[PDB]
Amino acid sequence: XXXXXXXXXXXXXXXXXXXXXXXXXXPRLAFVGFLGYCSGLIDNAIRRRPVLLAGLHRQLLYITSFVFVGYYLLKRQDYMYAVRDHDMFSYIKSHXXXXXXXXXXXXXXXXXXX
Amino acid sequence: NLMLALLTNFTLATLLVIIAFWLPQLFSMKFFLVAITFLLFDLEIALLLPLPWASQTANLNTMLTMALFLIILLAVSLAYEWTQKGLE
Amino acid sequence: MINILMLIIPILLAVAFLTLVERKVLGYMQLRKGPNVVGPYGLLQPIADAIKLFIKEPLRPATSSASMFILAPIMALGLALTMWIPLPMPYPLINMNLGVLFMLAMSSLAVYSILWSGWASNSKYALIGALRAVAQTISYEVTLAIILLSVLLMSGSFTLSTLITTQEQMWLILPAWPLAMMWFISTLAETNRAPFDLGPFALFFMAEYANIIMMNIFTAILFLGTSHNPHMPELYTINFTIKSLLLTMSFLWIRASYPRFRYDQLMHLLWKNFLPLTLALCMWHVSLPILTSGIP
Amino acid sequence: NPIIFIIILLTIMLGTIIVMISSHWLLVWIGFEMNMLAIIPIMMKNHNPRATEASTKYFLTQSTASMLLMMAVIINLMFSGQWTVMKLFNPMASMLMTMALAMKLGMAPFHFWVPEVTQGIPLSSGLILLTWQKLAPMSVLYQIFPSINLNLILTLSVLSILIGGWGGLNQTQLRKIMAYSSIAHMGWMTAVLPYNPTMTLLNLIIYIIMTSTMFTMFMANSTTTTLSLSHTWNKTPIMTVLILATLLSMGGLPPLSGFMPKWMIIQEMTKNNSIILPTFMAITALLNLYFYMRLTYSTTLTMFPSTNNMKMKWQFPLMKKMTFLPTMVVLSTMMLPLTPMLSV
Amino acid sequence: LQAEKDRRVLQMLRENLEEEATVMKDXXXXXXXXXXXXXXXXXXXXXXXXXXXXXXXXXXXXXXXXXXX
Amino acid sequence: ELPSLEDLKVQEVKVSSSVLKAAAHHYGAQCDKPNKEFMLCRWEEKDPRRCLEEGKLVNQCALEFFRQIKRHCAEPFTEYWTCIDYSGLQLFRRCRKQQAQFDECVLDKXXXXXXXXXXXXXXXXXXXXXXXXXXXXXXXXXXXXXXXXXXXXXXXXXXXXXXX
Amino acid sequence: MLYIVFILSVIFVMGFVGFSSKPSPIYGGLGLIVSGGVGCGIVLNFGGSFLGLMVFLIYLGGMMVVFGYTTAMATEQYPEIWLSNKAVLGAFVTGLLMEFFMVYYVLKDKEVEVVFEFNGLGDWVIYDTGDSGFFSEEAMGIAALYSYGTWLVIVTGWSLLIGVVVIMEIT
Amino acid sequence: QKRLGVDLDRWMTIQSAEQPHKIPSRCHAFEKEWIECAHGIGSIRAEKECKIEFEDFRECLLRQKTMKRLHAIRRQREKLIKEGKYTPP
Amino acid sequence: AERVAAFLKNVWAKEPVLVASFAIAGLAVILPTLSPYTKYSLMINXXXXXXXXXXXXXXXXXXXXXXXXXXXXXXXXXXX
Amino acid sequence: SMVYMNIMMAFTVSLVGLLMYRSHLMSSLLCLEGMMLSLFVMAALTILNSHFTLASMMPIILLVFAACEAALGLSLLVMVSNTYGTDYVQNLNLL
Repeated sequence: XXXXXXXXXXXXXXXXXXXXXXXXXXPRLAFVGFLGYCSGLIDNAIRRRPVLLAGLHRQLLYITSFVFVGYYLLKRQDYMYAVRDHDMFSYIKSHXXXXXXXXXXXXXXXXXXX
Repeated sequence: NLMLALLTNFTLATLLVIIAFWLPQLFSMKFFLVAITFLLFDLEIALLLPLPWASQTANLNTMLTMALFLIILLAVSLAYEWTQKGLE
Repeated sequence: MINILMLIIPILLAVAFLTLVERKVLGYMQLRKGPNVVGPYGLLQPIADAIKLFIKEPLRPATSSASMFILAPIMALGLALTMWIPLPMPYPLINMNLGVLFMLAMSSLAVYSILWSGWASNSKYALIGALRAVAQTISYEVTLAIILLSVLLMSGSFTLSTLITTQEQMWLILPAWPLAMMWFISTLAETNRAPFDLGPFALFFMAEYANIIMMNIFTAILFLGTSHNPHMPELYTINFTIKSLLLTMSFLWIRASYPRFRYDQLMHLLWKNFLPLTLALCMWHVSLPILTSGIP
Repeated sequence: NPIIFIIILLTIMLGTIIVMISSHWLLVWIGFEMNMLAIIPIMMKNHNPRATEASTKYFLTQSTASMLLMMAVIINLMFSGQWTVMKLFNPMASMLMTMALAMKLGMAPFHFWVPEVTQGIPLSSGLILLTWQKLAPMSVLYQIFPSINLNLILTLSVLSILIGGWGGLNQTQLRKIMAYSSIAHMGWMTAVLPYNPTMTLLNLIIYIIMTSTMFTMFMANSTTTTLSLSHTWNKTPIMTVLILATLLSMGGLPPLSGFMPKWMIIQEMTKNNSIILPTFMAITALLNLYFYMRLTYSTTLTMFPSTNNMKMKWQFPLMKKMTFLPTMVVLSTMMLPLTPMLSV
Repeated sequence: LQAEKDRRVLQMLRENLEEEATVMKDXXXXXXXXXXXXXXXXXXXXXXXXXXXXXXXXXXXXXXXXXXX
Repeated sequence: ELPSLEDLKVQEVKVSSSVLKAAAHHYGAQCDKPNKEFMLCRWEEKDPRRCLEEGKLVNQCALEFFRQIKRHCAEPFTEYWTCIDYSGLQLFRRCRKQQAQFDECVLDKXXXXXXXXXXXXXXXXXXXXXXXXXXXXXXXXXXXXXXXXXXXXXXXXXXXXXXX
Repeated sequence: MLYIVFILSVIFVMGFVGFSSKPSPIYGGLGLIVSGGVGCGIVLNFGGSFLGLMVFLIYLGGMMVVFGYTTAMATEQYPEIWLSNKAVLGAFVTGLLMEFFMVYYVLKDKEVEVVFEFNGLGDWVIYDTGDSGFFSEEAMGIAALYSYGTWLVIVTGWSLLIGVVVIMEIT
Repeated sequence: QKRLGVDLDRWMTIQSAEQPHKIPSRCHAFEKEWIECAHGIGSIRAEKECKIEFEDFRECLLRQKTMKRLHAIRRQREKLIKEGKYTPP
Repeated sequence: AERVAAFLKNVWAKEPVLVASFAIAGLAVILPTLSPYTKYSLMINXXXXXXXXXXXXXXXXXXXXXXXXXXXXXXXXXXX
Repeated sequence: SMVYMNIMMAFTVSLVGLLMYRSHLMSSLLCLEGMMLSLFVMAALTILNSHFTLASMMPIILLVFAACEAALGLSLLVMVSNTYGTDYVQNLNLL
């Protein structure tokens, strides 16, 4: 859902629903953490400094900033996908007539030659 | 009538021109900065115009902080006019 | 509706008979005798100036651009005479829903009278001096709006009839002591030729001197009053005219006594010096009805 | 321009907040005018004969545009009554409203000012502001995306990539190429508005970051293709790798972050049974790539721009986020698959 | 306030008699359930109407800002 | 529309000319029960077609008020009426000296009562008439409240996108 | 005699023709005094004591007076007759005929329109307002207040601070 | 709004609100109907249930339904030239 | 004093009108907060009715009586 | 309804005036004033006839901002006459 109906408008993270549990040491977090390290490699390409890998130790600021913002950004990702599924399952339960079930068949299909 | 009152003054004013007309037979761009500041101040005056006619039903404590606020910024605009305006 | 003609014809006579006052009262200031030969005390001269300029005096225009030059005196005389309508007096002719807003509006449109005259001349020589004359009027209209509001915020709405009723025991000169000093100076900016100076040319005299009486009357409403008396219209009519005449003497006082302030230093008296002073008093006049109960 | 320049820049920042947090139709008109009075001084700055022409062209094409918006505001008083920025209600009001928004975002019949205004800025800092100003009227379109007739919104999207895809071909001025890169990307902006409101704002997140990285790479002064040509051999060679990476992402290419908006634009459109329109979007996207392809030949090829004058001293520009944001602009394909939901 | 509403009923009754006199033969206008689709609250109505006949009374009643006696 | 009868309500409406009614504020104190009940009916039910019966009593009580002043102490009432119309719209200014002649004659009767300050909104109900609470204009709630379920989502397995 | 506002609306358009046409900024400037002053009557007739006079104070006695300076500062070229110029007279005659042809259709009540809305007569229904309010009457009778709209006061003050600072920096 | 206001409120935008004085709007009787109908999410998004209440609200501001009605009466009164016509006022 | 006593007599000597622009406008902000008189003016502004007062139905109500003069509600009588 | 029919026609004339140019540049800024003048009449009448009380302040705010564009854009006009001889739409260098 795009427009809020049950969720509170303008939230820092969620706060209305907190129970979901965020991912711990996820493969998704590692890629954002890799980009934080990658940003601390190409910064020495702009301002000409000796060695991209073994240069200035202000790289720790670049890794942490990508992790801290990324953790909050992925927390919203797990939240928004949950709400999207929650409203989907509630739509089937309340209406029932919109959904139809079919199982087990013996229907003929056209066979291809050559 | 307001329409009858206004038109009588103009029609008598036009008649005085014809008397003299028919009867006898035989650069610097520094001025612009003054003109602009007139317009920008008068709009702050336009916002400060309702004060004697507005303050009758509304709460005074909510208005007091907001009424002075426009005049303060009207002085800040004049404070920017002190940091070299020119020879004018 | 006959009263409109009883507020143009005696008013045009008042602008005419000013020529006596403007050089006899000004005369005794300069120890010279004014009008004396023409009439018994020179009373025949004001009407004699009308016969001289209107009928016999011909025209020699610089270019005459179709509609203009023969349109600027209509705007000059028309706006000066329409200012008499919203005036409270003992009783006003067709009283407006809001009084002083009509007064400030027709004075701000009276700037055009000196604007179209600058466009009438084809030469660049005249228009630079013409725009300088606009600057004398346009700048002082900023403060004129501020000092008006401070008097209104003390007591009464925009209606001019309510301004007479609020002055029952004491004048508004005493509570508005620095503001009353401002109206003596700010009014002189509108082509009075006392702090600064720049056929159809004769018609401008009939319009410019008309505004002088207009500012004298308008100061005698905002600051003077003494008594109202609705039952007796006789007592108010005589007492109002004497108060206005005393302010007319002060208008001719500045013209004789004091030299011109320079155009550059006119923008040092105002803007640099007056605008911080007027707004500080405006700040004071916002707090006054809140500090002590004073709402119409 | 001392301390007060930051205050002038702050009023553009605060101006968009008025547009962002709004319920009244006259409040956004105030919000647009907060930008009008605050961009013009930065458009001038040094005062140039080219700057005077650009600022007047920027004013007249945009002030008249916002005046058309105020008509639609007043029709919302004549019809439907209420002063709310929820729905447009009247079809008569929407015709003047969408065209007023097209004067700032749609661009297909209102592009004319862009290549002259963007070129007319004497400074690199003014180039960022025009790519940041486009955020403001997008907030309006996100509020009133229903009721507005789709027949004359999608024409503003289809034609814009056509004129954007041809309008950069005969241009050597570096500011002019980026001016038509706006119109080309604005077609993708005015296409997701009828088909699912989400990812339309993420299109801005990809675009604004990608464009802000571009002009900050041009902090080492360059205004033409030949002036950006002398950069690999005479100037910093490692810097041109990041210019290459950002330009490749500007066009639709999968291993880069710039392909990730182009995913959902077609995906949400195909869900609404439309195939003939997204096909035309993909073919015209090739024309966009060609400008960046020729501009990557200043970074890849030799091109012989050696010159007698050589720089030895180290360059120190402003560079606010010219190190953190290009890393997101080069690679975010694996980083942002589920991030579509996070924005809206 | 009662004097306002007493006049509004009397002005409508004169309008109802004029509608019955004018519409008789060709037009199929019955004038029932009023102009409103809801027909439960009923607004001012005679603010715009106020009887079409006699212009001398209509000009003084509508215009108040003009002249202003 | 269904309009009221041609006979309507109140025979011979209003006493005489204006300002006369504005001169006496004693109309607030004496005869208030018909005025307040009409006021209570009209704000609850906005239609003039329903609460016209209470308005019939208002105009009838209006004649009862003016007749009492015309019978006893008519000389101070006529002199006060000439004072208020000679001036513009002062109402109480420059007429307070002639107001002293008024009320003093009325004080002999039980009719005299001063307003002093303000009404401060008085609440009184006795007649009620059908109570009247819900009428307004609306007929239906329209589709009622929208269906919304709350259970709290657990985790939701697998993302919708191609990359998972 | 019957109409009050409808006559003033014709003069309003009459002054506006010298804007689509190009009669120089001198004669074109004169149009805003004619259309503005008559335009106040359109506002004033339905009410609005304060708002009706604001056009005289700002639009007429402030806006166009500053425009009086700029005509002398830039492009003066000594004022010329707006009849001798080519295409100017053609734009003026076509401008009036778009509105004056509609004036002929006002007779017999109904008039043809490009818009879907019908015009009819509307003489007594032109105002479409009852007495209602008495003491402190009219919606425009208390038009402006600093209360409730506190946010609007701050931004207007902020925008007027920008104008003074910016225009000083350009010159 | 793309970003909503929290805690502090700065609105007074919609029709039928806490007015400056005690004086109410001209269409306030019809204004209340549109607010009470579209307070739920599934009413204006559907735009089928509130069709009757909106048309009565549209009748208040424009007065188009009353204008066409008064047009027919005024034309027929003009049509009765040299014929029987009602006159009392 | 380095700024209190030093930058006072110089301000009175050079540009003397600028003293009044800060003193009068400054005290215009200070006075309406500290002085105990502003609270009285707010009460009379709310007490004076602009429109007619509404009548409520009586069903167990305190400090509410008839239109005649009686001890009910607030009713302002502050200072004569 | 009836009064709105004329001022909407007056709005279209002022709209074309913005879009029309012959030599002079001053007409556009004069038309910007006229456009805001025509919008001022349209806004006032809708609030005055159909009462709002709170919303009657909105055209007063609109009156202030109308002058802001007609001064800050008007200031740019003088800058053209400093670089060039006189203001002309015909006199432009940008391509």
